[PDB]
Amino acid sequence: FLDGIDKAQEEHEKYHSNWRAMASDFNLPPVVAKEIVASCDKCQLKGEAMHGQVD
Amino acid sequence: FLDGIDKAQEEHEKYHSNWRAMASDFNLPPVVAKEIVASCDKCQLKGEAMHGQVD
Ligand SMILES: [Zn+2]
Ligand SMILES: [Zn+2]
Repeated sequence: FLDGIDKAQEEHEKYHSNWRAMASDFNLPPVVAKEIVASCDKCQLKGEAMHGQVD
Repeated sequence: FLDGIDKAQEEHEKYHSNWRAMASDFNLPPVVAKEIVASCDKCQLKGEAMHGQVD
């Protein structure tokens, strides 16, 4: 569980975009791969949340 | 993994807000509990994403 995530966790590269590849590389069910996406803010949120303010 | 999520998965009640309680109830590491939060859109996104449009 946590140990698999530590080795799987790395820089936000192309592997982060395709979480399915990581699950196959470690042969783990999408459950562990999805958690990494949830922890990585870049992989979780796509566009910006609020528009901020109008200048 | 997936089987634990099916039993853990339910309606968005108070348990969904406190994911730590669910992990203790099933004695599973925050990894499985976090995945449920990532899958449940209500638990994942807090406020609204884009402001939509200005009327
Ligand atoms: Zn990432
Ligand atoms: Zn929920």
